[PDB]
Amino acid sequence: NMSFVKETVDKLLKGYDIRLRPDFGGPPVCVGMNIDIASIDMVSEVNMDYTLTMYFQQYWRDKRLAYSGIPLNLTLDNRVADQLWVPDTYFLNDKKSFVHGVTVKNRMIRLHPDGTVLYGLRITTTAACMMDLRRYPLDEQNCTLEIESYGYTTDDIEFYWRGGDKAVTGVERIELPQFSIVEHRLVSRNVVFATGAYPRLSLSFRLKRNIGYFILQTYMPSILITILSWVSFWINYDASAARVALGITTVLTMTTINTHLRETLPKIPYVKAIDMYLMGCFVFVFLALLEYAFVNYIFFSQPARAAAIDRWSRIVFPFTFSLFNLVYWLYYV
Amino acid sequence: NMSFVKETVDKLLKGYDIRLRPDFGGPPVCVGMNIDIASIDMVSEVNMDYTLTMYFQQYWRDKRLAYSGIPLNLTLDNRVADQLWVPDTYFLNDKKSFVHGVTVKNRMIRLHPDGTVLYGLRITTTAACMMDLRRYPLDEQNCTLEIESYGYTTDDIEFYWRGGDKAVTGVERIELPQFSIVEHRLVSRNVVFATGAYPRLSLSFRLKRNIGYFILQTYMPSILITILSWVSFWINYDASAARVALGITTVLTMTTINTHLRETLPKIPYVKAIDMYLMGCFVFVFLALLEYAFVNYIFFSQPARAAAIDRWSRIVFPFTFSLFNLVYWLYYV
Amino acid sequence: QVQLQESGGGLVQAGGSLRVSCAASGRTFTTYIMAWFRQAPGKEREFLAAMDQGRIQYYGDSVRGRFTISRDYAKNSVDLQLDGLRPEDTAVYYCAAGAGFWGLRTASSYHYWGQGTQVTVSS
Amino acid sequence: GDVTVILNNLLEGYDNKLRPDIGVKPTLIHTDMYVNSIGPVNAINMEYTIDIFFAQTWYDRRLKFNSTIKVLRLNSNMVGKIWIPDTFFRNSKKADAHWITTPNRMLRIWNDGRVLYTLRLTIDAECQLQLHNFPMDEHSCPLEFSSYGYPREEIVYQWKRSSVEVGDTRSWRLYQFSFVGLRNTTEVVKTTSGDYVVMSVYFDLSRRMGYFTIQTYIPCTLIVVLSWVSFWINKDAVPARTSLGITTVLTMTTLSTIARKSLPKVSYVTAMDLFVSVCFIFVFSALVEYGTLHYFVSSQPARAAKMDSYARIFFPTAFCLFNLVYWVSYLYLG
Amino acid sequence: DNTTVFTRILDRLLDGYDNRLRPGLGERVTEVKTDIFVTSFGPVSDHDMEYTIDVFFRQSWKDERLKFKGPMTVLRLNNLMASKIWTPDTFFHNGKKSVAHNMTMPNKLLRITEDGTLLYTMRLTVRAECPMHLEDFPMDAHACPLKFGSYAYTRAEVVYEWTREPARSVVVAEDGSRLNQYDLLGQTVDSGIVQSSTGEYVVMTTHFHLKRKIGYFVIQTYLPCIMTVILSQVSFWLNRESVPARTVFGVTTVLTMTTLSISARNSLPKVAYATAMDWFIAVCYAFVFSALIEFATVNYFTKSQPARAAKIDRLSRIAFPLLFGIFNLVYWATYLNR
Amino acid sequence: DNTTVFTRILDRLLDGYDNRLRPGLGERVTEVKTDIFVTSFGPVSDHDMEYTIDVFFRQSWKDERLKFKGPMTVLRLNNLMASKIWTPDTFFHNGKKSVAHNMTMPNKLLRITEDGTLLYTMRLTVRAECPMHLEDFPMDAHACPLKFGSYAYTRAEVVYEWTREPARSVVVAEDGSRLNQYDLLGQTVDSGIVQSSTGEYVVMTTHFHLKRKIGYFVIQTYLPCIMTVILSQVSFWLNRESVPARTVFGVTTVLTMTTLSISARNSLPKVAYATAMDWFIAVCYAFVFSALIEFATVNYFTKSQPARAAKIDRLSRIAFPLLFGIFNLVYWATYLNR
Ligand SMILES: *[C@@H]1O[C@H](CO)[C@@H](O[C@@H]2O[C@H](CO)[C@@H](O[C@@H]3O[C@H](CO[C@H]4O[C@H](CO[C@H]5O[C@H](CO)[C@@H](O)[C@H](O)[C@@H]5O[C@H]5O[C@H](CO)[C@@H](O)[C@H](O)[C@@H]5O)[C@@H](O)[C@H](O[C@H]5O[C@H](CO)[C@@H](O)[C@H](O)[C@@H]5O)[C@@H]4O)[C@@H](O)[C@H](O[C@H]4O[C@H](CO)[C@@H](O)[C@H](O)[C@@H]4O[C@@H]4O[C@H](CO)[C@@H](O)[C@H](O)[C@@H]4O[C@@H]4O[C@H](CO)[C@@H](O)[C@H](O)[C@@H]4O)[C@@H]3O)[C@H](O)[C@H]2NC(C)=O)[C@H](O)[C@H]1NC(C)=O
Ligand SMILES: *[C@@H]1O[C@H](CO)[C@@H](O[C@@H]2O[C@H](CO)[C@@H](O[C@@H]3O[C@H](CO[C@H]4O[C@H](CO)[C@@H](O)[C@H](O[C@H]5O[C@H](CO)[C@@H](O)[C@H](O)[C@@H]5O)[C@@H]4O)[C@@H](O)[C@H](O[C@H]4O[C@H](CO)[C@@H](O)[C@H](O)[C@@H]4O)[C@@H]3O)[C@H](O)[C@H]2NC(C)=O)[C@H](O)[C@H]1NC(C)=O
Ligand SMILES: *[C@@H]1O[C@H](CO)[C@@H](O[C@@H]2O[C@H](CO)[C@@H](O)[C@H](O)[C@H]2NC(C)=O)[C@H](O)[C@H]1NC(C)=O
Ligand SMILES: *[C@@H]1O[C@H](CO)[C@@H](O[C@@H]2O[C@H](CO)[C@@H](O)[C@H](O)[C@H]2NC(C)=O)[C@H](O)[C@H]1NC(C)=O
Repeated sequence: NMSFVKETVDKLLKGYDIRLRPDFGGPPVCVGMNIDIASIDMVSEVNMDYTLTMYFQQYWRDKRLAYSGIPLNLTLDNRVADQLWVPDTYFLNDKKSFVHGVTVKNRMIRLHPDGTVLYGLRITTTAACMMDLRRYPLDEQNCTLEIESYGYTTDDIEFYWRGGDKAVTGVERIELPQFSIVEHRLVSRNVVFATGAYPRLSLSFRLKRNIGYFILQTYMPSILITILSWVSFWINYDASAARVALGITTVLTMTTINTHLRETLPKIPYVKAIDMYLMGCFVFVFLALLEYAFVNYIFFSQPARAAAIDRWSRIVFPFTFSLFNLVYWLYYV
Repeated sequence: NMSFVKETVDKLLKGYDIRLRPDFGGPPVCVGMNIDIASIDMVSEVNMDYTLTMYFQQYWRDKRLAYSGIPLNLTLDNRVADQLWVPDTYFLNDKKSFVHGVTVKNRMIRLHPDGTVLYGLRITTTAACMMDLRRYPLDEQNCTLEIESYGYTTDDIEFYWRGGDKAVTGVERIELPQFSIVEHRLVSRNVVFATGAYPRLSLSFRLKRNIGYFILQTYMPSILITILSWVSFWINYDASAARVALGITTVLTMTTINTHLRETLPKIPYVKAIDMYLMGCFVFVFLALLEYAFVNYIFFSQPARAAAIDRWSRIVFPFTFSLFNLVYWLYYV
Repeated sequence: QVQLQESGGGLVQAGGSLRVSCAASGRTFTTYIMAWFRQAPGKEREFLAAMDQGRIQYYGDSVRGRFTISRDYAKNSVDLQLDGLRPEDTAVYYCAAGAGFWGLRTASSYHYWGQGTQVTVSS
Repeated sequence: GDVTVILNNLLEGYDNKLRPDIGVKPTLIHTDMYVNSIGPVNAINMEYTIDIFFAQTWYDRRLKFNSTIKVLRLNSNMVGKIWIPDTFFRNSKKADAHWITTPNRMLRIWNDGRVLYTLRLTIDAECQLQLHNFPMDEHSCPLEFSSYGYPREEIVYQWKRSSVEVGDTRSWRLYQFSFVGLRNTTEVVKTTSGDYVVMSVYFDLSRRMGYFTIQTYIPCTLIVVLSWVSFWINKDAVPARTSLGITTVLTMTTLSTIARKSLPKVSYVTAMDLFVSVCFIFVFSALVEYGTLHYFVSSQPARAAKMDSYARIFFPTAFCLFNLVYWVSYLYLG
Repeated sequence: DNTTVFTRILDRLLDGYDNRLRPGLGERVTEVKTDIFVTSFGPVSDHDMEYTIDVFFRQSWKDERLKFKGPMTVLRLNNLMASKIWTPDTFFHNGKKSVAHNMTMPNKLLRITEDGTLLYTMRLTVRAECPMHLEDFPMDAHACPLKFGSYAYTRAEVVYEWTREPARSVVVAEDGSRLNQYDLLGQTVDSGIVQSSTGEYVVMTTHFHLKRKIGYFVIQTYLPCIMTVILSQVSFWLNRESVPARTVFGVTTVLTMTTLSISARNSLPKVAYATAMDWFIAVCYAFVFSALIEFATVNYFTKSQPARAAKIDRLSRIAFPLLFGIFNLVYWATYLNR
Repeated sequence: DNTTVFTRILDRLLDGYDNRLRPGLGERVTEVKTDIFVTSFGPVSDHDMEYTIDVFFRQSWKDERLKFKGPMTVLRLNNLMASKIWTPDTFFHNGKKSVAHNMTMPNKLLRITEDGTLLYTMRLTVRAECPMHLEDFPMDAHACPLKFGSYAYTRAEVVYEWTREPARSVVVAEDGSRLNQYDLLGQTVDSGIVQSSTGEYVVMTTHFHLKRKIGYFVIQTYLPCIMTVILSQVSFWLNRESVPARTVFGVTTVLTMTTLSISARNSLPKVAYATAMDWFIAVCYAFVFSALIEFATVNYFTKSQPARAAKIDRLSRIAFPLLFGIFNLVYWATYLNR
């Protein structure tokens, strides 16, 4: 029974030409695609890309591979893939990708009596997507993956999603440390290049960034330094060393925060929301030290007006800082 | 002349079975090994590995390759290595290695009239060794390299060092920027795994870390800050702001030193000698500030007792600190 | 708060399908292992089935081929299809979620537990 | 046409496992090198990058032919079919050939049997750097190559008339160093498997100081002057002079950290570490000077009055003298 | 002639042999027995939620097509020959990027017995995914899995089993542990079934149970924060008239707490929730903040109600150490007992 | 029916075919038509003096040895036959390590027409050197080249030409810009000859013009420095008895300028010459330094010649804003125009 299978397979591969597509010169060959996403990780702002691991399946019919007499689907050793014709599928926005090869190359070939071929691969790819970070970190992103045929046109090959909107599975099981997947979408269209038309499939995800990390790591230190800058208003004006030391140490701490965030955050040369918030806090502590500049400048000629300025500053600064926070969060959430 | 050599080589390689070891089914084949070390670099504490470049040579006898009539040692093109049996040698603790290939694959095959084969390879490998840093930066490390046969037992292959203690050369020409090689050693033993006994050769080095960098870069600032914390004992006790500012600023400076060292040295999460020294200095300046807190607490009712405590602190603190330094620089040096 | 509410159960006539569900609330268990346990009257607490994040299915050696586990990750739930029920299957079925530390087949490794659901088989 | 017949007859009866004149005389190889660019020098890892065109010429009696065609110009498709010397670079840490869009190899054969083989290489070569005089250090970085398997009795290398050529030396990626010149030599090295001919090329490099001057020397000088600013501030401004002193100490430490980030972790003192440490000593002594002045105001007010006047002269004088000795020693005496 | 006899048997075994078909195709299920030897359990990365492991992978199956008769009963095979016969296509489900070592030669071994049994061993380094719950950081424990199975053959064609009892089928070397921040407690071995869009497959699973070492965070973060809080409460024992002294004291202990908090937070990975250290640091920060508010209140009430200010300082000298000790008791009893 | 005829053609074309010889060997000069489609102009690295580009590389040439007759006037083949024919050995002269993509198949296409004209297309990621003169940083403009030609064939054997008019032979996608900090102004297309020791070669050149974006340096460096200079001259309007206010103004502006200078110079590429930002920061630093020297002078002459000290303060109140405004006008007029 095994010798008959060996004979049938060697019959199929005898005279088989790898350089010719199925139905060469006639109607285009239709290829169906399935993607089973296993994990998404390393969404890099600096590199402007993301890493995706998936199972990529392709289904197509080749009449030259039809066999009879065996009521079974033949899963063959993946090295037989080098003896057959497979589509020249590629990813348009892929920067670096590879096929896993432990313990062997993660590839699958399966045959059916009618001639249908199933071709599976386990692929890890780094795909590039542009990120608009003007609203960072309160931003939404839309990252895609483009699937196209390198050499054939719509007169030779056609792409469709096998199963409709159910062709891609596994998104609901993905957990991202900093993002949360909101939606995914499947688009089929053709791209008219200079060499002719090209079938293309597109898979897109929309990501919404999480805020808890930035709240506990970025915004709270600046808020606390701003609140600490109000301690000066409750200190006696003759304590020059204490108020000067408080003012200049809060200035140095805010400067150190802004400079080191600029050193660690990705170099994005346009105004983001975090730079506006940090600059606003720096302005608030600048005005808090400038208020004492006025008081020190006028506490001898008009000590009562300087005391009234300190008393009103004890109310205006927390109130104006809460008004700034209210406007910032309304304008960004 | 040349045609005779070509005839002899084609006769040698005709009917040669590469799947069979020399003396297959009989006495084990003896393999002698030499290593010539070119350089050692990038001894990484973070990754716990080191990089080695070497000329690895193996020496065995295969009677299937004996030839007569040519009084020469035939050095062949290295691609003939793909047509000959070579040992399945591997390095147990290797993480990543490769053979150089410019301008061609750095490989050598040399034949001798009696059938002896010399097989050379230029290899750069990254080997992992466990490091005990509890005496850091006064530590001494022992990093090895394991050599074993992957699929042969002592019934089929044996290892020995060709040349006795001269088998490894080039150790004295290794210049590590942060270590000096005190000694190296050669061992030969059989590892008893589940599948059987496996021959093994081991080469180990002992590295001693240099201390001059850490004396200037780490210990001196801590020592000088600790001495500066003693300045307050010679200041009038009615200057509370000066002695409080000095004490708390020395505490802040010691914290700054500790966090800077936290950022600069590799993350090795267990208690080392540097942590014990920094903790001892933090304790000394903590007790000096607690002493001033006690003096300021008692200086009104008992001025004489407070001045006597300060006078005795001017003796006890330098003496206790010198005893602490003596214990430290004796338990490790 | 986090609550594991269980549905289904009841009584069956020594056979037929019986799909017991389990809905979670207050925390998303996508990255956790969700399992099912069984407690016969006064007897030991027994592991039945479990499914991790990768959809790997584990079963006890007594219920293999009879009980089928599944998870609805979108709705953050888990179901157990009981087929070929027997009188010995009358017990209280529990729903659990955990990280499986020191063993996913041990009951002492699950942080959250359900309130139970009686399944009675009549012959 | 007939070129295919020539190639087929040349490759007929050819054994590429044997070098030309294997049992008669050593094979003489003439080597040439054109340097496209010398990439950045990595002092931390003590290595440098170089991109070259490497050419080799030798005689093979087995490749003679007669025709009206003088030379057969071929691509890399025949490189694997004839004998090629197994030249390698002895001090190379990582080297590779270029394969875009095709293997960058050219092969030319003349009717007398002469073979020219050329390929493009990018090499990361080892260069041990002595950084005692950093950033006023000079180095001669080598590039050595030989044969891996053939001893001196089988393969001999030799430089041609124009050995190493360089084009636009100004179109390179050397920021820290300036290229001086090159030399090429020949030596015989004895190993455990025989004696081999080794060919070496040395590139002389002198470091530029403008970067370390702008980043380190000038800021440190200005910080020292700023610590001298405290001597002209009224002694009653205790908070102002204390904040100035401690902030200059913090700035000195901040600049001190970035001094060694461009160097490997050598355990000897460099000229930069000495300069930064002396600046640190100057600001340390200026702050101890203020601590002494503050303490003496109550005890010996006249002495504290004279202390700042003396410091206004001694500190700039001692720092100018130190800079004079430092730069004289490191620029005119070594 | 013994070598020629052996060569003939080698050149005869593979006559009519197709390596594109598994043994027993269309007749029975190919049983694969598997065991793992761990030579080094490499570093665990909490940032990337992944770990490295170096293993010897041993597989065993039966192929009737490879029976032979000869003087020996066991054959060791060169790695060139091991690629001519059918071998299982085992892969790791949660692997990220694995390496099969071939220095200086492929680290594969294939032994054939006379009855037709094949033993296939290889050396691999596997980087796998270990998702972690960090709510209890740095007092957390994790179970890092390792799952493997057949990529192409369904459970109707190929099944996997452990060579011995599952506990004794995965063996770790004595010096295997190469972990600087974790303590390997043990492993549990299991086996399940998965279903995909292509069929149902058998999965073999192993879980390694890790517990994080806390001494580094105790000596690096917790102790400096506790000492800073104690220092801030020392200010209560300074005399009231030293207003600049106590103000510099309080504001510098506040700056010390801020510096320690930022240093500690630098080590932590970017997680959404709050760890146990986030709560410890927030409480210490609130304690030093309240100590400076307390001194601001005393200074506000000084020179007008000295009796109340003295009573506040006397009660604060008791309440602050008491409240901090109670907080430490609750903190180190809620998390150390999990 | 048709496939048999197509395969017999494919098995007939390469009868007595030598891919080691170029078309028209010894009869004419092979002409290659070249065009590029830039899918994405990748990042530009100032530190490494290089850039990345992802392109479709299209080459057309005529080979009379591959004429065929059949109903299909055009035949498109994947990759096995295209490696059995002669293709130009094009390489990039200034190109560094480049990548030819291999997922999921070799990204190569070969088309043949009835007359024997061949079209060869490939997808590449070219990483090339772009020497830069950063004297005008961050107000600089650069022209990064991309030069390619034949490695082994001199201009007497192979010559390159653009498929269309040179402007229209290089095409950039509208979405193919990946420049965080640069604007792609345009490109220039050229052809020429290079001379070596092995002969003369044809080289095709393309230059991409880039302009750096300055708003980042304006908001991060220039504005804080201008504000710090303004504060330093604000100090001149406070009464001379207010020693703490003017001293804190002076020393805080000095500390701010020092911090800004350190931050600013830790982001530039390591160039050993001075740029425009180095000069701007140096002048702002010298202005706040002279402002603190001016206060040191006022405090020195106070209590002895208050009239001279007041006259010095008044003249600094006039000279400093005017001099700083003139310095800014000269700086910006000099650099923005060039
Ligand atoms: C441990 O395991 C690892 C693997 O895990 C193993 O490493 C691999 O080792 C094998 C050898 O065992 C290597 O394979 C060889 O690679 C040679 C070139 O290497 C360069 O290119 C590699 C990529 O190859 C692609 O590109 C080249 C052209 O540049 C092309 O020839 C290949 O087919 C291939 O092209 C495919 O993919 C591209 C896309 O990438 C497609 O566009 C294309 O359509 C096609 O699908 C690359 O990986 C290499 O980089 C590695 O290595 C370098 C050091 O070398 C290192 O610096 C890097 O970091 C990296 O590690 C490198 O850039 C190739 O020339 C060899 O092919 C020879 O030989 C074979 C075997 O005999 C033969 O079948 C071939 O036909 C060919 O014969 C020659 O080739 C000559 C080339 O000039 C040619 O002139 C001759 O004419 C002849 O070619 C033919 O000859 C016939 C007969 O005469 C004639 O009819 C024809 O017309 C034609 O002329 C061989 O493939 C593999 O590259 C290594 N991979 C890696 C990652 O290292 C390691 O060795 C193992 N160690 C041990 C100890 O066991
Ligand atoms: C991230 O960002 C990307 C990019 O913006 C988003 O991708 C876009 O998604 C939308 C929504 O799915 C896409 O629009 C759809 O496009 C398809 C394809 O149309 C093409 O192919 C058709 C054949 O299959 C063909 O008929 C079309 O030709 C028509 O349209 C062109 C438009 O120029 C016109 O010139 C022709 O004359 C024709 O009129 C075309 O070639 C299309 O089928 C969809 O139609 C739906 O919507 C229309 C109304 O708009 C409705 O009438 C239909 O019945 C149907 O319901 C729809 O237009 C868009 O193409 C995607 N963009 C790209 C570049 O691919 C992605 O969604 C974002 N992510 C997330 C998560 O949102
Ligand atoms: C071939 O190699 C052998 C082995 O290296 C050479 O024999 C050695 O020659 C050296 C030099 O004369 C002696 O010191 C050794 O004692 C010899 N070895 C033995 C085992 O006798 C031999 O000379 C080489 N032949 C040629 C022609 O180079
Ligand atoms: C590189 O080597 C070549 C070959 O030895 C040198 O060329 C000869 O050098 C000697 C002096 O060593 C002269 O006497 C010859 O006239 C040179 N021959 C020539 C130039 O054809 C060459 O000088 C070396 N390059 C150096 C040293 O920079």
